[PDB]
Amino acid sequence: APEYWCSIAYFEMDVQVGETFKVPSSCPIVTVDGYVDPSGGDRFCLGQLSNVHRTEAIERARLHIGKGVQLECKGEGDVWVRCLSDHAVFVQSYYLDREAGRAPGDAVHKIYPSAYIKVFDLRQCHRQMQQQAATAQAVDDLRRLCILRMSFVKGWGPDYPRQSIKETPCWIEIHLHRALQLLDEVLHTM
Amino acid sequence: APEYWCSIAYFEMDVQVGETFKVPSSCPIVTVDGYVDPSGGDRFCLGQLSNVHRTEAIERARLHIGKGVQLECKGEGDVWVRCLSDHAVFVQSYYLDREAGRAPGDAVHKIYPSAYIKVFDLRQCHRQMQQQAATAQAVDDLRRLCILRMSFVKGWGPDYPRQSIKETPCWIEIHLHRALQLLDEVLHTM
Amino acid sequence: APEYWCSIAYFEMDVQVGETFKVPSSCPIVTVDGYVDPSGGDRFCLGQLSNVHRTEAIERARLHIGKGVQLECKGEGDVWVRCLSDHAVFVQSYYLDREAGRAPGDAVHKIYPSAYIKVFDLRQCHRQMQQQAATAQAVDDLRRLCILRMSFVKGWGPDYPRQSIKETPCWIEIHLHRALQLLDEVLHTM
Repeated sequence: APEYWCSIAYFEMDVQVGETFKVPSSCPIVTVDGYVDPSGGDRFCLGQLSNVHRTEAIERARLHIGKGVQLECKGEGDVWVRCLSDHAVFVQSYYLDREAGRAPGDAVHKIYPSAYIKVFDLRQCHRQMQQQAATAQAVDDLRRLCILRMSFVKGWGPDYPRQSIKETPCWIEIHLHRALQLLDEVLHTM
Repeated sequence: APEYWCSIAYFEMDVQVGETFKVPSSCPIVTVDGYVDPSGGDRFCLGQLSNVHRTEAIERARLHIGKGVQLECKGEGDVWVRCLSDHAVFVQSYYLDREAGRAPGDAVHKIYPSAYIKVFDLRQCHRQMQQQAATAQAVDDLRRLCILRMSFVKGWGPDYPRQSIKETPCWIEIHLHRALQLLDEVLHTM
Repeated sequence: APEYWCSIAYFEMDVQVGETFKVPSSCPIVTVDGYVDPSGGDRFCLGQLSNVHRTEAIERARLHIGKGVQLECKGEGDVWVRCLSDHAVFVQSYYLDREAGRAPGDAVHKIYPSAYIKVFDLRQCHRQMQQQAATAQAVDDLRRLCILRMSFVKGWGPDYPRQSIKETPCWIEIHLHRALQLLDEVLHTM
């Protein structure tokens, strides 16, 4: 159904750097690292990208993204993250929120090196959007359910010196295409 | 001749949001709405796009783009707009300027809900660019003749609190490819 | 090996304008000019691009890019520049630095009208990255070796009123794909 199972935008603080990477449905697994190969098919390298506003602090952090992470889509649209770098990663995920009994969105999840964790569930997502839309009928919030965000080196949130992800030196925002298609359908039945 | 009959860039105030959408010549009609399907072929959805600088005022306005508009290319490059939302749209068009006896560029045209209006004429455009180039010979101005701009919710101009389109919360700039090809030819005969 | 032998980003001061142009390996020669054809395959036109932050000074300079330059890839990845405009061009190239006995990066090279000069050598590049990486083992610097930058009208550097290229009204940054692939390999053997 989707041409690309996802599209990824990389940011350094509140600036988007480089262009959006679109992962074909033919690449179930995509790696995002600090390397430099621009060929980009099933691997999105952040090391060769320029940013005229880059600071030494951002360059310092980019040094630590190393092997980065692998994003894997299982089935129609279930998503898993595998932390390949030797530095912990920080993920914003509604699925992980629920699985931690944390209030929706009110949590940043630290994924340790070598960790292979599931970060999104399609069906759960579909159920939640229908219920959430239905309750609304009795889109900016609903779309966030189909998006994952990940900071590569600095954690953000309450117990950190950083209030928001846009305050981290290097992060990505992942748009789940199949999830968004379902949301589009839902929105039309409203 | 053109691969894409047009390319569209969406803005929120003076910031371009999302990437440029390119409409294949195979899609004579393209819809631009406030929905969220990212599949984008003959439909450019603005609802799923993020903007780290977005304000509540911009989110309020995006709420009103709804079904948006349809841009249709008739023949080689004649363009028509159909207002699908239940909110009026505001178009900058040299063709509409001439048809309103308004000074070139000195007008913003309000297109009401359900309205199906012609906003660009290829041949007129071709005639005007030749005459205008010829007079110049006796490119920033000439290219504007091949561009349409449209604000989705707020009108701008003299009788409005907004001086320019870049002051509106959500708008698009449409580049007419065939028109630009003709302009390129003209410029080489100068 | 590479799908695109290079990708080019255009800037006006410190703002990237338009999207990145990707040159297929099928187009050994690509022309970058001040014209307006958006078809862009083996020719990247800067004249039809908009920039809401553009100043009259930038428009004045864009007026002088005219026929611009041709970038040619000879063999696997040797690069030559041909100055087609009647205005001199200003290139940042490590290859040209070495050939001028200038300290790496500490030079801006003026290429005069009609000049057809070689600005990059693949093998030299490969040798330098290996040596440079090896010395480091005893990536932001290494990647610059695979990048060419060119200001179209204003020269920058010590003997000019402009300290950096991001201070020029119109310039491009060219990423050499094959060179970057070699660098990626090198980095993995570290």
